[PDB]
Amino acid sequence: KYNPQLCKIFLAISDLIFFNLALWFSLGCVYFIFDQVQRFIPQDQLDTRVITHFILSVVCVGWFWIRLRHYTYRKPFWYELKEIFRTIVIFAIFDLALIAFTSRYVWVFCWTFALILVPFFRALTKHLLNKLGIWKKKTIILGSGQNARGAYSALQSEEMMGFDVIAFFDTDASDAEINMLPVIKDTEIIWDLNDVHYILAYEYTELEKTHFWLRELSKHHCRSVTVVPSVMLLRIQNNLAKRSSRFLKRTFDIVCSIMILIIASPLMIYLWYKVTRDGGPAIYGHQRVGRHGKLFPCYKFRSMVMFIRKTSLDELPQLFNVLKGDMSLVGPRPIVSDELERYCDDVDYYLMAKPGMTGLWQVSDYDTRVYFDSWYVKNWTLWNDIAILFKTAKVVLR
Amino acid sequence: KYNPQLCKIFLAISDLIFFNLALWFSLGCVYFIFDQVQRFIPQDQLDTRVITHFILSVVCVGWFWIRLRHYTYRKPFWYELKEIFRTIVIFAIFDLALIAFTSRYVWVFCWTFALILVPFFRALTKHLLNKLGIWKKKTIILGSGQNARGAYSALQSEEMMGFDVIAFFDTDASDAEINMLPVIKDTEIIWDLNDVHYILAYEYTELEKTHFWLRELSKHHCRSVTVVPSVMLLRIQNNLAKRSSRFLKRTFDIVCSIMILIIASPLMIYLWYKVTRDGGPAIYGHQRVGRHGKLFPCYKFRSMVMFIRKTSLDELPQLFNVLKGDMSLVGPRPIVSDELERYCDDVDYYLMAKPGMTGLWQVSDYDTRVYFDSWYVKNWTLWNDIAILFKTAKVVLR
Repeated sequence: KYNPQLCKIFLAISDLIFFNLALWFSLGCVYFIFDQVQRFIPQDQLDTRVITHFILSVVCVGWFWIRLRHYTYRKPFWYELKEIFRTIVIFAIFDLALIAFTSRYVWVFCWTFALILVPFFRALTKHLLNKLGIWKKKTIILGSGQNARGAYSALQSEEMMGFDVIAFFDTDASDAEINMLPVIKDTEIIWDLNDVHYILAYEYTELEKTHFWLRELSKHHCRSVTVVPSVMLLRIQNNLAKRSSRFLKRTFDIVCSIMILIIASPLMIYLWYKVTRDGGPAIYGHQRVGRHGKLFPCYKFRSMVMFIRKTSLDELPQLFNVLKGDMSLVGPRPIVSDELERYCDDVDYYLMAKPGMTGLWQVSDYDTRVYFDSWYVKNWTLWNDIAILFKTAKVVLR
Repeated sequence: KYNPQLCKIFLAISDLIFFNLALWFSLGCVYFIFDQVQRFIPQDQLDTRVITHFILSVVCVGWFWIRLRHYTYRKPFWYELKEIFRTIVIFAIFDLALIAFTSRYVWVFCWTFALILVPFFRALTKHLLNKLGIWKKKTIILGSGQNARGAYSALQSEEMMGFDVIAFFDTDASDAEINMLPVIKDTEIIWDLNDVHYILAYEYTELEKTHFWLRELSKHHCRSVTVVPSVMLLRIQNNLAKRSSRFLKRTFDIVCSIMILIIASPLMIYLWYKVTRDGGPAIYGHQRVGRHGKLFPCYKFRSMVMFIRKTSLDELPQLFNVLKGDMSLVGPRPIVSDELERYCDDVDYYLMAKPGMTGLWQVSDYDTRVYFDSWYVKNWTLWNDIAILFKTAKVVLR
C-alpha cells in the first residue's frame, strides 16, 4: 500500500504548517504574559515580518527537499534529528542576522518552539501515516549469511523508517527460511516483483556478488538500491583524543548531573530514610576500574543486609561520583578488575574514556557488550551521548 | 625549510587583504566611470558598510579555516577552486540578502573582482612561498608496486600541492630505485626522520599491510597521514543520466560554441582564404561515431591535396557540429567505426555521452584513452567540463 508522493506531500505540509505555528505560539504566549505586542512589534510590521517568516519557512523545506533530500532517502531517527537541529539552528542564525540588521524574546520563543515541535510533529504524522499503511515500503535483502540477518535485525531495531523486509534473495542460500522469511534463488521472482526496494548485505568474501548485483539493478533502472557492508580518503576522527571534546563533555556532565540531582533529591532522600531503618550506611562504595585504569569507589544504594533493584535506582548515588569526575553519564558499564581480561586487546579502548552509568549496549553476551563499548569509545559524539541518555530514560520508563 | 605556520598566516593575510581590495577596486571603478558615489552610497553609510564587509571578510576566512580546513589539508587546485566558488556564491546570497533587507552594480563589480582575484592571488602567494621553500613538505610513500608509482606520478601531476616525495618505503621491495627514488626496508629510518608526511599506496592484495600501518602511524602520533586506494553508503551519481544535466550541458555548449565562433571568425575566414587558393572545399566532413552510436559528419579543416596541423586549428569547424548537437566541447575523442572494438565492454560508455572537442586524456596508449574517457563519462560534472576546457586552452597556449 506504500505511497511515496503522499508521504512527501504530507511531510511538507506538516513542516510548513507547524513551522508557522511555532511563531504563532510565540505570539500567543507573548500576548498572554505581556498583553501588548504593539508595545514590542507595531502593527505595520506584522505582515512584513510574517511574510519574511513565510519565506524562511519555504526556504527551510527547500533545504530539506532538494539539498538534504529528506523526502526521497530514509535515515534513522537520530541522524535525522541531528541534521534537522543543525539546519534549524543555522536558520536561527540567519534570522538573527536579518533582525539585528534592521525582539530577542519572541525570536527565542518561536525558535525553541520550532526545535521542539517540527521533529515531534514529523514523528506524529509519520506514525499516523504508518497507521494509514502507505509508510512501510517493501524491501528485499540479498544474502543468506550473518551479515544479511544482522542487517535485518538492525532494520527492526527502529521501525520508524518503514523498511518492511518482505523477502530475502540468495541464489545459493543453504536454508529456505532466514529469520522466518521466504528465500528466493531464481531471480525471475525478484524481477517480477517490479516500488520494491533492495538491500545488498552480502559478506566480504561474497562482495564480488554484490558487484554483479551492482550492475544488475542498474540494467533495469532500479533507483531504490542500498548496500550495507559487513582515490578515497576516510578520516577516522578519534573525538576522545581532543581536549576541547573532553572539556565539553566535562561541562555537559557537570550541568546534567547537577540538574538531575536537583530533580531526584527527594526520591533519593526518601530511599535513604527507608533503608537507614536497619542502622547502616545506605550508600556504599565498590571498587571499580575507571579512566586510565584508575580504581574508583562507585557509590550505590545498599542492596544487601549488613524494589530498588527492580527499579534500578541503586545506581543513583553515582551522580555524586560524577560530581568528582571519575565517570560520566554515558560510557562503558563499570566492571571489576577480574572482568578486565575479557576485553582482551580492547582493554585500551575500555581505559581511554571515563565509564558511564549508561552505554550503547544498555539501550541497544559479554563480547557484544565489549564491542558496543569499543564502538562507542571510537565513535563518541555529544549527539551520541544525548541519544544514549534519552534511550536510557526511555528504558527506565518502560 | 618547509613551514606550515608561515604558509597559513600568509594565505590568511592574502585572502583577507584581497577580499577587501575587491571592494576597494569596485569603489575605484565606480568613481572613475561615474564620478559620484555619494550619488549612490552617501558618506555616513561608508564606514558602516565597510565594517560589515570587514566582518564578512573574517567570516569568510573563518569558514575557510575552522570549517573547510584549507590551511591544514591539501586538495587539488580544481577541487579547491570549485569549493571556493561555492563558498563565495553562498556568501553572495548572504550579502545580497543583507542589502535587500536594508547597490546591485557595486556588489556585482566587487564580488566578480573577489571571485577573480582571491584564488589567483592565493595561487601567486603559494607559488611565492614555494620559491621561498616553505611550501614543499617532505613526504614518504609506502609501497613498491604499480599503485605507489601511479600515486607518485599523479602527485607530480600537480606540483602546486606542495608534496615533495623524498623517499619510498617497502619492506619487501624488489628494487632499490622506484622512479629513481630511494627505498627503505627497515622502518627505523622512517621513525628517525620524525613534519614528515606519509602516503599509503599499498595495493588491494596488500591492503592488510596498510591496516598494520594504520596502527603504526597512530602509535607514534603522526597526524600527517594519507591513504590512496588502488555501514557505509556510497551513492554513485550517473550525472549523464539526468535530463536536467543534459539540458544544462546543451545550454553551456551552445553559449560557449557561439562565443568561440564570435572570437575566432576572423582567423577561420583568413585560413579559408588561404586554403581556397587550390579551388576546393577547405572544410570537409568525416564520418565518425557519435552519441548513441549515431554516425555524424565531423567538420574539419582540409589538410590534404585534392602549419594548421601543428597549431591544431584543423579541429575548429567542429564548433559548427556543436551548433547542431552531434558534438560538445568536452567529451571522448571522436574515432572511426573500426576503432569502436578497442573500447570492448566500455563501448556502452563511449556511446552514452556526446563526443567533445577535448577530453580528459587530451590534457592529462589507446587503453589509457579509453579508461580516461570512461572515467569522464561516469564522473561527468559541469566543473569537470570547465576544468578540461581551461586545460585545453592551456595546452593550446603551450
